[PDB]
Amino acid sequence: GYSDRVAQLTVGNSTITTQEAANIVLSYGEWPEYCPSTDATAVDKPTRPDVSVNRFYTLSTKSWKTESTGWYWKFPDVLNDTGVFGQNAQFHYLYRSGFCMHVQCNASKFHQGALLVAAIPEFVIAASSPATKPNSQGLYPDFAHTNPGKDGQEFRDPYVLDAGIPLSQALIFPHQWINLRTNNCATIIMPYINALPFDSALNHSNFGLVVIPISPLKYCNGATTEVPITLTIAPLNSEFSGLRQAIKQ
Amino acid sequence: GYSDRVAQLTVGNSTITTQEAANIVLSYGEWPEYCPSTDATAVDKPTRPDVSVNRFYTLSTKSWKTESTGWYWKFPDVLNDTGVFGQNAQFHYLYRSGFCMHVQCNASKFHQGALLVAAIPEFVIAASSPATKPNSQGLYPDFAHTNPGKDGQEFRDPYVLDAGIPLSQALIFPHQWINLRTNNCATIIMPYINALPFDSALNHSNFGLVVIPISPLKYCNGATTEVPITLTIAPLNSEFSGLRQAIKQ
Amino acid sequence: GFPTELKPGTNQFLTTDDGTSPPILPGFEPTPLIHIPGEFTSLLDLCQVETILEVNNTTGTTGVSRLLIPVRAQNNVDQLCASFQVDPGRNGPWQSTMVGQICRYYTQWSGSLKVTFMFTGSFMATGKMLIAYTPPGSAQPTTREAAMLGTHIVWDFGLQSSVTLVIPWISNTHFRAVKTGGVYDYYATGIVTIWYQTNFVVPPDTPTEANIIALGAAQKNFTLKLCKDTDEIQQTAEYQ
Amino acid sequence: GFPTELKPGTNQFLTTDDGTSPPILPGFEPTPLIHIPGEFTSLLDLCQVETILEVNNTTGTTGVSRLLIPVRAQNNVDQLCASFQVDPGRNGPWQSTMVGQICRYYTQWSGSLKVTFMFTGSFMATGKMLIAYTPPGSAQPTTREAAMLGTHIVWDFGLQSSVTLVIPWISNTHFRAVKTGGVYDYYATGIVTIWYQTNFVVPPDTPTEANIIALGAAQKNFTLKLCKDTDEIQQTAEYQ
Amino acid sequence: INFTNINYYKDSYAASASRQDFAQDPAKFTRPVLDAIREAAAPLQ
Amino acid sequence: INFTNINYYKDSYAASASRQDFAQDPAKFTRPVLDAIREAAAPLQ
Amino acid sequence: PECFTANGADYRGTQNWTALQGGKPCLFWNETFQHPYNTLKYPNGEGGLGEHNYCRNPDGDVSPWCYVAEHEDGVYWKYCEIPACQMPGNLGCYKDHGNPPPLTGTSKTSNKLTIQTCISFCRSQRFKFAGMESGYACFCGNNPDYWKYGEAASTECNSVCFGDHTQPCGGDGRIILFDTLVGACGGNYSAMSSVVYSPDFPDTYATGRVCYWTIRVPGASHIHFSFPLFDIRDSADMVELLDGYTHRVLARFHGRSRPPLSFNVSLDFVILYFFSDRINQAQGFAVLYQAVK
Amino acid sequence: SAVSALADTTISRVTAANTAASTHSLGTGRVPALQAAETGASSNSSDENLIETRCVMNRNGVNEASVEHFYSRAGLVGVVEVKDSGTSLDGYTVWPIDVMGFVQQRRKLELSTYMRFDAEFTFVSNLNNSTTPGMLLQYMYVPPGAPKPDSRKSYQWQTATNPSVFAKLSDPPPQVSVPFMSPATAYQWFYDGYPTFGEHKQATNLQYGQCPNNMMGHFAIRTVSESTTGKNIHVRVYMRIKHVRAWVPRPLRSQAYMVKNYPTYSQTITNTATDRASITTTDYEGGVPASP
Amino acid sequence: SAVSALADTTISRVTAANTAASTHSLGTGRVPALQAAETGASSNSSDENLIETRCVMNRNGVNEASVEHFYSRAGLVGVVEVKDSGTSLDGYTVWPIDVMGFVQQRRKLELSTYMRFDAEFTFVSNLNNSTTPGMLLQYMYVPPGAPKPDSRKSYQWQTATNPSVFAKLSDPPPQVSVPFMSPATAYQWFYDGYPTFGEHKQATNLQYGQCPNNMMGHFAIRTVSESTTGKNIHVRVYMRIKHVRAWVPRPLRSQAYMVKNYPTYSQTITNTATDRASITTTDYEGGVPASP
Ligand SMILES: CCCCCCCCCCCCCCCCCC(=O)O
Ligand SMILES: CCCCCCCCCCCCCCCCCC(=O)O
Ligand SMILES: CCCCCCCCCCCCCC(=O)O
Ligand SMILES: CCCCCCCCCCCCCC(=O)O
Ligand SMILES: *[C@@H]1O[C@H](CO)[C@@H](O)[C@H](O)[C@H]1NC(C)=O
Ligand SMILES: *[C@@H]1O[C@H](CO)[C@@H](O)[C@H](O)[C@H]1NC(C)=O
Repeated sequence: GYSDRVAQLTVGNSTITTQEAANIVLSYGEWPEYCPSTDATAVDKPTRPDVSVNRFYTLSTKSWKTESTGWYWKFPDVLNDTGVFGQNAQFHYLYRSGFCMHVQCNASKFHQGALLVAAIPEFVIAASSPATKPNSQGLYPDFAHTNPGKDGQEFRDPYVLDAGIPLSQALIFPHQWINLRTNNCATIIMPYINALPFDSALNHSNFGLVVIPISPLKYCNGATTEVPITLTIAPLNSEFSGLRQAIKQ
Repeated sequence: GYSDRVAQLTVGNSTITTQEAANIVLSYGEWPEYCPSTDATAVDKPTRPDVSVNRFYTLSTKSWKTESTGWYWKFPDVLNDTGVFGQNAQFHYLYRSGFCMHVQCNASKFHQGALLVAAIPEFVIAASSPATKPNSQGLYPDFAHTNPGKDGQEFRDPYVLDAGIPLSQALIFPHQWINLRTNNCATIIMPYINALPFDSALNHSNFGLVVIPISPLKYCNGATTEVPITLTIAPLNSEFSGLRQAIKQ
Repeated sequence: GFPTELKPGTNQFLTTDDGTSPPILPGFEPTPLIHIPGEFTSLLDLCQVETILEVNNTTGTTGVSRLLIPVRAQNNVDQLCASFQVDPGRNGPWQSTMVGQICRYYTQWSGSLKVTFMFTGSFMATGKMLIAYTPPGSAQPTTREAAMLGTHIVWDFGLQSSVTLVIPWISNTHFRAVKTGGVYDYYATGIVTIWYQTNFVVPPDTPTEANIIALGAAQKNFTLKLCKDTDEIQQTAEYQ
Repeated sequence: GFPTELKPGTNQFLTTDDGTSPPILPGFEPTPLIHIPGEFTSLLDLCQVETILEVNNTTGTTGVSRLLIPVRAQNNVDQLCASFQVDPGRNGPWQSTMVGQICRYYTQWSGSLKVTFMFTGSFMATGKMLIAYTPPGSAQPTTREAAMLGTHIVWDFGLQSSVTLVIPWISNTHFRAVKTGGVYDYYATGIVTIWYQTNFVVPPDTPTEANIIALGAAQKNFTLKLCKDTDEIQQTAEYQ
Repeated sequence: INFTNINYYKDSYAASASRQDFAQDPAKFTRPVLDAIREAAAPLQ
Repeated sequence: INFTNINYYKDSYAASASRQDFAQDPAKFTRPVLDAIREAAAPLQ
Repeated sequence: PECFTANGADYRGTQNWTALQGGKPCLFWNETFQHPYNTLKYPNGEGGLGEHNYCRNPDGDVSPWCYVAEHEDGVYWKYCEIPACQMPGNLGCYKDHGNPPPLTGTSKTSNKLTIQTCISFCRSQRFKFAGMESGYACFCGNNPDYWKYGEAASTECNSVCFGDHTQPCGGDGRIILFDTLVGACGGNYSAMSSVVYSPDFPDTYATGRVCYWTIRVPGASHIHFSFPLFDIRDSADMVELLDGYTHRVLARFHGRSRPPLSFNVSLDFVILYFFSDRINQAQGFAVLYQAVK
Repeated sequence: SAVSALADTTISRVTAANTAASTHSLGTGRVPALQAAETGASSNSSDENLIETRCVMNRNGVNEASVEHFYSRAGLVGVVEVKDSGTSLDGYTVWPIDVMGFVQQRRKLELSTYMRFDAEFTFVSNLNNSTTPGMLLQYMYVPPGAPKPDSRKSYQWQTATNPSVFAKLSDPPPQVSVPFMSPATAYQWFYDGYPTFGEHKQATNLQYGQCPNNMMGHFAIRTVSESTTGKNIHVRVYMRIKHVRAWVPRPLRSQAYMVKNYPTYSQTITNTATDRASITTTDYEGGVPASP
Repeated sequence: SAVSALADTTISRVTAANTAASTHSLGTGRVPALQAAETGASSNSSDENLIETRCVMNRNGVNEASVEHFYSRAGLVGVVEVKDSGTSLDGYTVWPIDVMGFVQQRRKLELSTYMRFDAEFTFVSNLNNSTTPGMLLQYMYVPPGAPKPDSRKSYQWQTATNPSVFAKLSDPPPQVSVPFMSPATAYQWFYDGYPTFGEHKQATNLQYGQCPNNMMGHFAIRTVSESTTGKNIHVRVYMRIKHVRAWVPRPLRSQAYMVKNYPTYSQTITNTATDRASITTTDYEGGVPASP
């Protein structure tokens, strides 16, 4: 009737071991599933390259600092140029997949801090601008902020999630904390959420992956200053339809 | 098929003996009851200090004179600083209780007079003021008149009950007369009446306790001039919820 | 379109129309109904509660003294103590009663009345009173000999301090109009006069003047009809 | 023509009228309904999700720092860490919560609340806190001795990093109005104060000031009533 | 043939007045006493 | 006697609001975890 | 400035109109015998009342009012919108429309709120402005743009304060803003003209106040000290005009020492001193200095 | 089917108490006339036991004296002037919902201490000259806590959650059903208490008797207009109390009211009964006596 | 027959969770208070397991907090001025159908990511002086791709296939039922993507977040007139969302909106919670303590 602190996540040829894990958040209680015949609309037979694309891709490592605001990734965009997933995402017009997001941040028992690892469906990034005409560039975020790639994007205003919504209510989304005294990893299994059965992996980013320090990383002199935060994600039940020439963006 | 003139009221360690009693008015035919589970809203377990608070508290003795107008008490307010009831009424936010009001006025068979002992639910005290602006102080009664304490308050205009309502219709309330030729006591058992299952014993006074001389006390020279009127009340089925620091007013 | 024809009374707002209207709050569940003691579902139940008749509604008499019928030791015999009309809605002693105020919210009343007289003298004060109800057609009886020809009760003061005089429903019509005066004295109920059957006898060193408290109410066969607006309180400006 | 009579409320447009209206598109079959994860059918299900209370809503505190309750090693004993009122719709720490924002779309609320405090210090940081809920009628307790007379939990920091303090539904009324202030302090819920039961003890070379994150939510018996319009965002011009 | 007391709205409080439950219980106001006194009996004996 | 929730048009979307299917399933937002944790149990053991 | 009190119970200023434009005339006090306040029930002065239709506040209401001809629906009196009756520290009545508030800062709801309890609440947090609203709400802020929703009539801020029903505390959507210097227990005053008040001025000065106001106009020759309000009726509680560099008493005022119309001083550095006993607290004073270069 | 329910929908007549035939009684120990009013009980004496009565099969209908029939009558509860001319160019008015502003409705309600009821609110709006030109009004219910409008154009009129009625003056009176909206089990026309804790030592003491369980918000009315219309609209609000549950009957008010939310009578107390010349003088002349 | 369906049409009351009676617990291993918020799960602690509770048979209705009742309320979604006076003698206006132009409706919708619903659109049209003279209007729905009118006389008003409503201003507000019109399974108030492929390197980047699955065409309104009427008509569009299906709840918007189709907040970020003096200061005075 409890959650075991040890966990092993084996997907494909990738395996993730954690010895200080809180639990595994199954987003909205729904495992990732393949598109049923009732919900499908595209007639082409989808490709399900099970083990070549459904596997853990360690994508980015961000150095947690005392004044760090946080980072966000867009799930399809963060894997669109990586591995056989990226190739299928480029060669195919349609794509659907869940994911198993695994954020890793280990620190000594003398460090402190708390990250909020949340998976935000349809994470539309806002721009912070003064009162200006709709002609103004500052009213709308550039592409580097909407699709940060694999490197992610440092939050400008994590208090409002760079979306005008309060960070305090970001816990309405499938979330997990990395409290350094408690756990060093946060696992979120997110099913494919979209008003469409399939969608373009290049145009549309289904989920945002926010890692925001709520309690700032504090430690004493002599502790290891560099405390990294690693994002390992794994597609789950990846389908691809609409084969054509490979399209980058 | 008659009412016996002798009566003994035993509540707690208190016992009241009367040998000239009219009857016992059971207000609205309803005995005091504890709050049922269906009517309750507060989730805390109430305290029912049965014998320590449910007992007769002789609170005030008022000298009936020829020109006396009457007196009124507010039932929770009259016991809010007395005994273990007062302590529970101060330590607990919520309170509900019935009462057994017993007014005592004995006089010789050569005295005459008639009191109207009525228990008025939600006895809002009016102020008698000339036509004035709403800024005027005389339009609203001071706290000494709204919550007279244990000493009670002498009626200013008993003809209108200090409420704008005719005293002649105060018999619509649970009442009893002390007609000196007939009885020397008036007992009224009032259940907890409120639009709420519990309420603050300090803010809200559920009932008023009026003792108005309708027929003035007349006697001849040589009779005992001092004819007192004693108010002995007893809480019945007292509950208290919401324990906190003791609050006086 | 289903063929319909609008009839007279269309678009009118009748203040006494028990009809449906759209609810402003979809899916509103009110606060649960807990048991509150003292629920009344009929105004006739209120009219049967005895309330003090203001029989001493005389000039000079102020306050609670207006609720007392003075009774004293008489030097002569067969004297009149008090009288009052038993029209519930008439400006007079019945205004102070719950029945006399609920009657004013109705146009026509019916049924027997009831006045319970309570003697509030000393235990040593003895006396017998003749309380007579004179049916309509007769003025107030000038003598006790004339009053005893109507519905009367000879009240003996004693251990039981109260007497009830039922004013029986003696009417030509099934209902009497609450309005009185003028041609509406057709609906006169009568006159109740209190006479000294015997004297008010007291021993020495005893008060010689006592009070009778009249308590008017309605009998079980009481009935009201044609709800109207009372004429008891008037308003010249919205209460702010 | 079938005889009909138009009643009041004819031709009115009630914005909360669940009635029929003619379809603009005859024979329109919408896009099929595929399964989308994360369907919510009740706003109470959203109110039970714990969201960060903005307890450090103080001048100077900006950004995510407003979500932290600072806890440090104390030089004295029985000291106050933080306090906040537990009125969900009151301008204060509960504004940052999903329950405190959905409450504002309703006039009256009912049910128990829940604040889960998460300690975000070092593993080596130990401490015991007394988190007390003071029912209405009392101001914020001035001492821990006064606060421990109310609903409280003594929280011990350890492997489990979070404690839940249920604010029990201690109310005289079945519902509390979401509006507060003025005469609406009649619906005050109370005050939650965090006290140092013991100190915040750390070994050497360990941070001496940590943060507690408060997570407010609604219990299973939570209920809202009388949907209204929130007062959280105002608009002076149509968004173009 | 009566066609009334019909609620056209899903909310029960939109219905017409509840005018079919006339109940008269005056004893709670007229005889609110513990000892039931017979009419023929002297009340205080 | 209720006479409501009646569609007068052949298109089903012209009907009134679907206000009779109140369902409350908060577990997908409140306990979205794989390991069901008992209330009495320490979560991370 | 014609009024130096919060409620206007100091106004003798010749305005027989509910509003300077678009209002109703006032009924004479020597002719309003149908009403409680007239010259018969108040023979000698007693609230600025007399043989005039001028707006007065004899009943201790929130604003100077006057009896109007009762015609509309029984409205027999109306508050007077006297624009010169604004307290020297009263910045005005402004509108409060929404969540970007007039005073961005801290808030406080108090069922005992007065004008001073709000000012004292804001002054303790180094806020320049204090805004009372709805009789119970207190708002603080340094916003120079508390007028972002437009000014409002002074009569629109005539809701009684929950702690003192003789003081205005705004209204529904209306906020009455005060400068938090009002009623301070001292302070530095380096300005040409300012109306320094008694400690906790709209309320009664507290028991035990020992306050020092520094009035140094750097370049002035004479300081014209006037006392438009000296309700200091007591013995121990005294107001002294201590000197500057020398810190020597120049004029001591108390109950039987009421001040002259202008106790001018030739020093460009004066220290307004105040003393308060442990008992017998009064309404206070309101000094006004004018520096002449 | 349910046609049996539609059949028994007309009001059935409940008759008054029949009078039984009674004869003379000559004995001891049977005293149905002697009562004890001190007991607080009304007299149980019947007409049969005090006079020789006949058999009266009474068929007088007592059904109209019910609390429902006494209260289910639309009376004036509010007059809201939407001033849009002269010095008040507002075009809107936010009216505190209170049913104690007019004597006829107030006195009937104060017969009971607690009343739990649904209401049928009707709005009879027109100009000063009684005319009803087609002029779009918006009657928005602003519950306690909802933002009150501060102009005729403010955002609160979007009424995304607030109940609002749009109706022209030319339309028949807007009529809506209001539920029992109260945190308490019943409304409370008399609240012997204070809403907040404290000392209550103010010179005015405005908070005595003020129960927020009855304060049900505001009715915001506006002309749906873009500028001043130059016309003042008088909205008369009529409340018909249905589904009534009344508790603790009270004496009907005898003194003239002076304020809305407080029992406050003049120092000149009016007697409940009109004065007559003497306690033995009745002004009923009757007929000519046969033999004086 | 089907009379059983008409009987069970009133809304049934679903009550809140009852509180069970609980006693004291003195032992080890049973820690219902200790939680682990890191797990992303809300606390399963019950009131019974943290305090000694009583048995509360809760009868509070939770039925009003449903997504249907929260959304089935007509709010303002559009104000369309049919300018026909002054410099704009058009007599017609083609309005882009968007429900995100007004804060009250927009903030409620953005509580959810995806919403699939039918709508009841109501048109409350009047002149500037709130008057509604008999003036024939044509409200034509112009779906995406249908030719938009370019005058008051153009051929598109023939509405041979387009849905169109003819109603005078004097008529009650035109009200129609709109189905779920969208190529997607649900509308999408937040679309983290771009509608078209490409580089998206523009200085403005206007196409981010613009999902054409929500762009449901235009509402073309005209006065059915032959020349200028000299009167501007203000058409207020009210959408009542019925048959609601909401997915992926979101934080309610905290910053003031700046534009219609983009989340864009000011550089002056407003705190979700109002500031207080200190973390240990609460402004609740309560009562006088018995013994301080
Ligand atoms: C669209 C317009 C809808 C109208 C909404 C009306 C709401 C009325 C509230 C119910 C009235 C009864 C409660 C009144 C109690 C107040 C009296 C008092 O105690 O001062
Ligand atoms: C005859 C007139 C008929 C009116 C037709 C109205 C059609 C309305 C479309 C349905 C509204 C919901 C979809 C709105 C989505 C747009 C918001 C956005 O994402 O910017
Ligand atoms: C549209 C048909 C509605 C029918 C309603 C039922 C009416 C029954 C007719 C008899 C009236 C009831 C009294 C009686 O039995 O005489
Ligand atoms: C025109 C006739 C429509 C009849 C609709 C069915 C109504 C059934 C009456 C009973 C109401 C249902 C609830 C109950 O069983 O009490
Ligand atoms: C006000 O008083 C002045 C005094 O000179 C007088 O001239 C003026 O007419 C008065 N106005 C009114 C309206 O009484
Ligand atoms: C009041 O005083 C004014 C000013 O002297 C005078 O004109 C007026 O006649 C006086 N009115 C009365 C009633 O004395």
